Amino acid sequence: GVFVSNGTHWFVTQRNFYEPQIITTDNTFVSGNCDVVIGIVNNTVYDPLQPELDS
Amino acid sequence: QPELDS
Amino acid sequence: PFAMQMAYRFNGIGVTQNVLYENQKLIANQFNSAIGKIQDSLSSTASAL
Ligand SMILES: *[C@@H]1O[C@H](CO)[C@@H](O[C@@H]2O[C@H](CO)[C@@H](O)[C@H](O)[C@H]2NC(C)=O)[C@H](O)[C@H]1NC(C)=O
Ligand SMILES: *[C@@H]1O[C@H](CO)[C@@H](O[C@@H]2O[C@H](CO)[C@@H](O)[C@H](O)[C@H]2NC(C)=O)[C@H](O)[C@H]1NC(C)=O
Ligand SMILES: *[C@@H]1O[C@H](CO)[C@@H](O)[C@H](O)[C@H]1NC(C)=O
Repeated sequence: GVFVSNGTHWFVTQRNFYEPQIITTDNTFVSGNCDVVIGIVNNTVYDPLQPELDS
Repeated sequence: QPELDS
Repeated sequence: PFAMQMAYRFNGIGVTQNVLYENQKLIANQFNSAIGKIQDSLSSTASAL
């Protein structure tokens, strides 16, 4: 989908219907570093594994 | 692989 | 935006969308030269119509 913003917070939705979600490492993939994309944005990418799993 | 270590 | 539309159009042919964002100026240069070559090879007497 696309990344959107309601003014303060950043979400990810599908392209044909509004349905925002929290940006994790299961909605995204990673390729490269932040000095070649024209228009990049600082945010936090949540991890769905570390805060629930310790033991 | 290593990141379940506490 | 136009670059996001072109990045979504690279997904239709089976190329991931980081290939556009990492090569954006090269792609824009190739497009701007191909339009000029169309204009050149039409402006001369090559009667393709
Ligand atoms: C943008 O989205 C965030 C995320 O939902 C909104 O933050 C929530 O605001 C409500 C107030 O009605 C709170 O009850 C929630 O606890 C907030 N959530 C978080 C995670 O902080 C925010 O209000 C939205 N902004 C606008 C302008 O709509
Ligand atoms: C996005 O985050 C990066 C990482 O912190 C920011 O880069 C830093 O910017 C400050 C201020 O310009 C510099 O003093 C640091 O040296 C930069 N560090 C690195 C590693 O680049 C960047 O400025 C942020 N961009 C925005 C718009 O907030
Ligand atoms: C987007 O356009 C605004 C003006 O409309 C400009 O200030 C800004 O730099 C542009 N964004 C980028 C990434 O160049």
